[PDB]
Amino acid sequence: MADKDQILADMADIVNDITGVDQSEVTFEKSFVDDLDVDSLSMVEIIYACDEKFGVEIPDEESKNIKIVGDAVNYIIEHQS
Repeated sequence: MADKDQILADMADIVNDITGVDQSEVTFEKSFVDDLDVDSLSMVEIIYACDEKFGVEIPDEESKNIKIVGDAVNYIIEHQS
């Protein structure tokens, strides 16, 4: 049971696992791309980890929407429970 805050703890891991961005560095206000250095591959890999780790399949529509933690994480918690 991971809440949106937990999505950042869990995402902190994935993020630190793919981009290596810090658990501390994954706040609710960091742009994935600009602040969490998330390139298309970073988000693609994250989307993969997210789809498996959280059961959250981010379609191209979501992946492009997911540019900041607020969108990414809110989406992850959207399907998380």
